[PDB]
Amino acid sequence: SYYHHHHHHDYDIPTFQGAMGPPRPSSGELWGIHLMPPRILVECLLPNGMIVTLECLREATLITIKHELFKEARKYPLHQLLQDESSYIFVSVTQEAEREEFFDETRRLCDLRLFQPFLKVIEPVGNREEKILNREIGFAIGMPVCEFDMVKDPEVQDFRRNILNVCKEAVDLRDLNSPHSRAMYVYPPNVESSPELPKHIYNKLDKGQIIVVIWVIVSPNNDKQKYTLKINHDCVPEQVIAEAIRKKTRSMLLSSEQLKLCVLEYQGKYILKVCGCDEYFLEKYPLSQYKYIRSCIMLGRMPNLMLMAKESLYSQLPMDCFTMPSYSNGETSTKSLWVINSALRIKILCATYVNVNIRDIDKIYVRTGIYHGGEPLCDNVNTQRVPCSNPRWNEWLNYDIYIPDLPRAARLCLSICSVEHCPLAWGNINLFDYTDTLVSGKMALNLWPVPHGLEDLLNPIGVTGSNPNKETPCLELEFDWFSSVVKFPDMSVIEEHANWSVSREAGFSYSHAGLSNRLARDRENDKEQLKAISTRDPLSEITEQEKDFLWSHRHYCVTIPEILPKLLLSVKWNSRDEVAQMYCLVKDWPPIKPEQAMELLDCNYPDPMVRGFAVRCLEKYLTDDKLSQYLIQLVQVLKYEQYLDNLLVRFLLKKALTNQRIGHFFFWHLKSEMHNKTVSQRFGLLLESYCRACGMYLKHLNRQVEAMEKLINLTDILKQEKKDETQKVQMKFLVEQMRRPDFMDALQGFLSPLNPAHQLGNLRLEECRIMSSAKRPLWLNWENPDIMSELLFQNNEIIFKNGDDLRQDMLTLQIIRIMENIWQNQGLDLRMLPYGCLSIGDCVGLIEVVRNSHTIMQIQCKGGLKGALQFNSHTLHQWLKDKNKGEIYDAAIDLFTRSCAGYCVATFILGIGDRHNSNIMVKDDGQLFHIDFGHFLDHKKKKFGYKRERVPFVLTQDFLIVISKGAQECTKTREFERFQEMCYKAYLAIRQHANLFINLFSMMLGSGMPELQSFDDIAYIRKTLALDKTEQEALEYFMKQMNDAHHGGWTTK
Amino acid sequence: LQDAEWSREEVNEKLRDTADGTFLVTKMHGDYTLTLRKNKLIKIKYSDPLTFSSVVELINHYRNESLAQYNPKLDVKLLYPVEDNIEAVGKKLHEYNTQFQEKSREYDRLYEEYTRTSQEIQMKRTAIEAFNETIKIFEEQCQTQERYSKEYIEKFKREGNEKEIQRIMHNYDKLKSRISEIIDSRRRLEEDLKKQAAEYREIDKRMNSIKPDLIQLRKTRDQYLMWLTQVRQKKLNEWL
Ligand SMILES: O=c1[nH]c(=O)c2nccnc2[nH]1
Ligand SMILES: Cc1cccc(N)n1
Ligand SMILES: Cc1cccc(N)n1
Repeated sequence: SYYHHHHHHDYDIPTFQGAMGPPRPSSGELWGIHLMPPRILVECLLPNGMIVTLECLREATLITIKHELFKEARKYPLHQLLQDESSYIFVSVTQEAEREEFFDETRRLCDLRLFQPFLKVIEPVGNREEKILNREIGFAIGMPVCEFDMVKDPEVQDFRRNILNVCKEAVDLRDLNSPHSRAMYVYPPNVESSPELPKHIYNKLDKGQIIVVIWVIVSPNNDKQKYTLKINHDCVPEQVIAEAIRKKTRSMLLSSEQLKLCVLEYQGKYILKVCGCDEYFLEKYPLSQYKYIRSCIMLGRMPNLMLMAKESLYSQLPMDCFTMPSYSNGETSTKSLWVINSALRIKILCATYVNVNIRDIDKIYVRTGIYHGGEPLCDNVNTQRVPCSNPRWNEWLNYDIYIPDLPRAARLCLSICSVEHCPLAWGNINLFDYTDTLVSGKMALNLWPVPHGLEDLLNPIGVTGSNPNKETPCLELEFDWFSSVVKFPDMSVIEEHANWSVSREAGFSYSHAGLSNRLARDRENDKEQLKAISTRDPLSEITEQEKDFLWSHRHYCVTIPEILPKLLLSVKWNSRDEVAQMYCLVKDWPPIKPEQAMELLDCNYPDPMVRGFAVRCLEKYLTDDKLSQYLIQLVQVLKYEQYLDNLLVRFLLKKALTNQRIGHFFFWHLKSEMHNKTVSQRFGLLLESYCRACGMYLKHLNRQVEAMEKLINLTDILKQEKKDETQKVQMKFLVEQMRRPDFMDALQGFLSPLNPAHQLGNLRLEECRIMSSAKRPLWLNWENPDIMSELLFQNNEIIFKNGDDLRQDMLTLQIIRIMENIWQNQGLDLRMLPYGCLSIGDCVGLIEVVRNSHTIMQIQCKGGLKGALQFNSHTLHQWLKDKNKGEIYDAAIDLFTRSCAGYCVATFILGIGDRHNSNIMVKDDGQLFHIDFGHFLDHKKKKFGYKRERVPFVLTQDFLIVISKGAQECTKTREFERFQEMCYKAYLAIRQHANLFINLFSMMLGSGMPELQSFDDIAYIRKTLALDKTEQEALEYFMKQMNDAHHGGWTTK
Repeated sequence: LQDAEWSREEVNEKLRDTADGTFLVTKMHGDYTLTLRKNKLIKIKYSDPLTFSSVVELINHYRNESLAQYNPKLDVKLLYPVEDNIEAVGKKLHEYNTQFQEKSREYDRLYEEYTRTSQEIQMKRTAIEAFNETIKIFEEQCQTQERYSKEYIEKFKREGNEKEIQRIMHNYDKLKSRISEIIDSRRRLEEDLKKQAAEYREIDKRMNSIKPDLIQLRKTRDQYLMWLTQVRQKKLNEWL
């Protein structure tokens, strides 16, 4: 009577990953096995033709092996035919399938990636051994460099040779004022954007002074000496270096004048370091403007700098030593596109590899359309012919658009479909190639499958190009041939036709000038309606009235540069007359603010002139600070570019080669996506250029790259053979493995990918351990090997988690980090803790460990009475008092109340995963911060959803009590009146920057993140912010929203 | 006029995946907004040709006629104007919505198998290339020795003839039988490559049969949830 005795006959518990809830797989140290056996037999192929088979240890170096091989070769026949061991090198077939020559003989058998365990002996061919250290580049990249050399495509081979332009330019900037500018590349100044200080930071200074501590070392280099200055906040490093030397070298045996002489000689030989990490203060900025200082102000800390001899810094730097690689037109005055007098017609031919149930589906056809982001003609299909079985339409499809009216950035978007409408595969092609040449002939387009979120019929946002995956639907087709390669107009030609279309525009009848897209006004009310349009966000989609209204007035729209995004989307790109005019505006349109200009690199602006202007904006306004804040979005936005070689790619590559802190995250963001075939080609070639030009950092990256690979392999085994073993058993395997010499080599001496400022020295394995989570993350711990470890942190520790897709967290943390800077630099102190997170592969990454923080659950478990009845509402409050006592308590509650307000707003806005006691965290000092955000923009609204507008952080009693300093009926205090007013002032602040947050999310559609498939995903953040409404309504909306989830509290302003 | 049936976001989630022609209809900005999908938004006596006295008057005229004569490039008409037991329709919502969510996970599970199988396949293909290249080196090695070995015979012969040439032939036999193992090892992958390639196709197949059900199961669930909301916003979540 529970189930009405209704049997489920299909069901059977034996034979899902629902039981113990992943992403995989990979081959490690040898083919089909994760870690090679500790003692292994390796077949050594000699030049005398003999196979002698050595038992080597897993860990053995190639020097050690060679030395033993030629000992064991004396025992085998034809020994007299062998040279000295010194006149030979090793080679073998690797897991990437290439025959890599083994030059660095200090390398170990396990680290070679060998496929089958065998080694051939040879005399080293290709006498430039220097040149065959492209393996370095190929190891850094993840695919071998030779894999590009055998690629047919001219674009790819032209990208490789052309982009060297940029590489040479940047290396010239580096060796300009050497050694200074070489140090300036490596250790750029880590510096807040504004020198101007927020009022609340200032008031921790007593009229703008800080107490600093300059450190020095003298003899031999053991003892150190504090020199505790008290200098103006906006005095520069050179002034701080003087005053430290002044005090260092005052004496009873040195007169007033004698000091000043001894200052001037000594002063310029030193520069300022940060004690405990490789940061430096190498240029004229206010001390406050460096990040490290400003933290030391906010955290109530005394900066610990170090005086460092310039020749001990310029000792530690190397030579940049760039080298040009071993890889070092037009038919006629060909037939210009504007001559080609015809409509568009494309011939569909046949799909081959279509996988469909004949039982389920009736009929299948090819859908088609032309696009520019949005579409320049009426969509069409071909008839429902030869359905299922063989699919073969020999039709010319007929598109109502003239061939001269195709814009430079025009694209065919097609999709095989089922009838009941429902897509099977999809693929998109650019109607022009990278040499401006209109596509004519026969193409072999291999197709992509429909993703999760896209249930739509065609997918125009999807990537241009064929699928690299062969065994998929290959729909071949034919384009119309016009007895000549048809090339796109010059700008010299587009300009003239614009100057004609405008000079023509001046002479029509006014009788005719009422067609609702042409201006004669030369009104006061209109000019207010235009800047009204300008202020609205990207997703407030424009009407046909507003479009034509904008398009007519386009020349007045120069007064309001910031309108441009709206204007561009108002041009009819199917009208070359219009487009040629627009081209002339953009040529000399007033450059704009990057936050607005970044919209122009999203998928709704795919024209090259537009995107050029947008890069032009970044060349002017965007600073090396603001670039690395938005880098993620700019690396993402490359995917929407038509061709490999373009202005944005050349902008970013240079900046990366100009600044080794951008360079670092630029590598890892690309290298992250290298598993993804949509971008394997593009990002490989780009990463080849960086890795060829970036100087000695290639060797630093190779060590990071080698370390991450060791940990991928280690966890891969923990997650597969050592599942169904107790932690005790697992840890005893993890400890066993990390003590091996290859691991100790590979995992000890290198830089944190999370922040290469911090070095990572030896591994303290006693603090190294696996967490509880069934993803099997590693808690890794390293000795900070800085001279001044003790002044910053003796131990460094970060979490390596093979198993989760970090890049949602990565982005929500980014978004928080931005909201904080927006709030704070606009004078109001809420304190978010956007901890660090870095995706370095396919669901592999690194998370910063914030020390002295705890899940509320722990707070309540520790401070929870025995004889388990119920946890107390106060035991957070009691735990936090137990930490902060005196006037210290009063300021700890301020921190909780300042962080907790900001984390309420961001969370509510971003719609992130439901907050609860195991993903909220409080620190000893009393700050609250969220962790493990899951899905951001309300992505569990795919199941139902519909006007949910969720409050994820709901302030239970626990949190309320602590905000209200231990009272009862916390709801009704001033403590809470303050809190409420923070939440309102925070909410409204983000709402006036809501263009940015939309825009950032817009640029992220490129990444294959389930949570961002299409613009209406993003649109959640409009409702959440109430951008359609007026701001007082937005305020009351937010109150209403926060009041219902809490049940009473919020109704007065 | 109010019962003529007529924010931005929910209009698009009802105009999502409809045909070429489907439509519907700050006050200090404008009054009413026609959202024709070709999404083209058109503002609204009710621009110059204002003689249409109502919100229902203005929409009937362009149901018959196209919008090319009004604004040049809009050659598209307004062609598609898209159980009394209130509890039992709400029960059906949960049922279809469980069936949708249940059908989605089967679709999401397969997408991973597809994508793993893509990777595992191509990992096999690269291994094959590697095997082939590995063999080429051993085929070259069994060649390389035939030059130097049978040159040694002719240098002397008499000097430990079978004493030397046995231990040269032994090596040569180990060289070739090892090649036999590798070639056998390559084949054994290629057979599994097609077994993978077979399974791969079967995932593709089953995805494409699950998709049209998924869309129609979703589309019903929308209209079921529409008919209910013709308020009770918060009771929906228990079913849903
Ligand atoms: O015609 C093309 N063939 C390709 O293989 C290709 N691959 C990547 C990007 N575009 C491409 N375009
Ligand atoms: C003989 C050959 C051709 C192409 C690629 C490779 N690895 N080998
Ligand atoms: C839904 C839609 C249509 C046309 C352009 C854009 N950006 N979006």
